[PDB]
Amino acid sequence: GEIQWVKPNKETGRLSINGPTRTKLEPSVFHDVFEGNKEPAVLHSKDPRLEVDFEQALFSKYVGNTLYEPDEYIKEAALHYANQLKQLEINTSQMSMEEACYGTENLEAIDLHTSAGYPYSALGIKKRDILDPTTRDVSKMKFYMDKYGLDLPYSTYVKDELRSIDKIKKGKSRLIEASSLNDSVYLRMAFGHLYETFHANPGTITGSAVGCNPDTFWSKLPILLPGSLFAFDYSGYDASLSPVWFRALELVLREIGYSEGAISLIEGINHTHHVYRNKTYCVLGGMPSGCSGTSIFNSMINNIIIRALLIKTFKGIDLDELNMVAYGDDVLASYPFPIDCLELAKTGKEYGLTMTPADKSPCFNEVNWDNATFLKRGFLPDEQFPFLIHPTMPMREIHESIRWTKDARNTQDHVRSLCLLAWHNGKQEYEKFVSTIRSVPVGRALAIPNYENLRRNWLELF
Ligand SMILES: O=c1[nH]c(=O)n([C@@H]2O[C@H](COP(=O)(O)OP(=O)(O)OP(=O)(O)O)[C@@H](O)[C@H]2O)cc1Br
Ligand code: NI
Repeated sequence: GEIQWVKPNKETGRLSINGPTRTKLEPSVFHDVFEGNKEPAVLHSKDPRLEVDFEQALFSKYVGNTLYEPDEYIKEAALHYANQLKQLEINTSQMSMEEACYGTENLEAIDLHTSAGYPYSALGIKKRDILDPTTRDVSKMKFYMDKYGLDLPYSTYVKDELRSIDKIKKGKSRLIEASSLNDSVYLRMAFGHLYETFHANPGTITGSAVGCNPDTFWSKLPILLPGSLFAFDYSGYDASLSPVWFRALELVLREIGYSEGAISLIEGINHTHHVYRNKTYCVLGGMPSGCSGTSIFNSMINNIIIRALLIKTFKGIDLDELNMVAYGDDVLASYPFPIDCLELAKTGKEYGLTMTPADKSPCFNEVNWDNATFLKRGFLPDEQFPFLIHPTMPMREIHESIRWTKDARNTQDHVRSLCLLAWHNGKQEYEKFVSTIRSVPVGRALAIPNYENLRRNWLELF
């Protein structure tokens, strides 16, 4: 990804958002009860805690594009993953508007709680004005789609979220880059069935863990990834993807039987316009970050990357014996024998992708289930039933999260949510958590769920 040009809104004629540049995250009742050092992210250019220029720090994620066109390694990788998909028999025919907007059993309805994007968010029009789940009416959508058309700019804004104190100083906030409701609807009409099958089939056929339920899916992973595991963290994955990866995704999409009309929508993702407050700019390469109607494609592209890195680093490596799942940038993969992570990372460097192995370290050793991280979570076999695997969210993260709130009226719900995460760390850990909560009068007034009861309901999921 790389910005091509920037122009002021006055020049382009694009509507300005505002924004309401103030954090909604306030310290919660447990702020000083628990330990942590994460504050709300930097929202405006004038933030007192800034070390650098904010606006230019924001866009330093676009490291540039190295390759524009698939070489022989990328094509072979795209074909293998394409071939592997075929067994899923993905329905390539356009999904109706009604289903794309209001949901099926394997595809969730468009979230009515997010902004509708350009120009709706700028015009005060929100999704509730257009969509109604009770009526399931699409005529008002077709109307607004008629009015504004497709290929609209992505309304871009800073994500109001907790960040490390280092990222606040260095000004590395994260952007929500939201597509226009119009393009969401159209994209989901073209690829809605693909999303459906993917959602319904987390695992090694799809190569995806998108929409999985870590509570149950965790136990399936050791079986789905036998032999020697490998994994790593990407640095700025989304913005580091060059147009080559979108080209390779087009190849994959064509090979599984998509029309050219549907396939031409991928260029609208590769080459994007954005509006950030009162300046508009053009991005070539790079996956738009904000929304989730982009998660599946990221996971697919990652399935291409991993394959393309393997066959380029190791002559005559066997792609039929690779197993992987990806949720965006996050990848868990395995192979019959171990793989040099530092050699992959240098092959990835050729394609403009920053990779550092998930450890210290500076590499794998060899990274198996004990230290294995996926979707932040670790993997812990159940004490009594070792074949059942707990997803372990690190207490470190849970502590950071409890110390802040966006709405003070939501302390009960927010805590329960964290408890549903916490207990997987074990009975000893959970007691220590709940007692620190009950270390304060407000905590003792709360309905904190019982350990063995939580375990009970978990067992009943198997
Ligand atoms: O709303 C959102 N949700 C979301 O999951 N991302 C995801 O974060 C990634 C970029 O964010 P980092 O830079 O904070 O973490 P990294 O690990 O990639 O870099 P470093 O930890 O080495 O600094 C992107 O590749 C997206 O996949 C981005 C946005 Br925006
Ligand atoms: Ni452009």
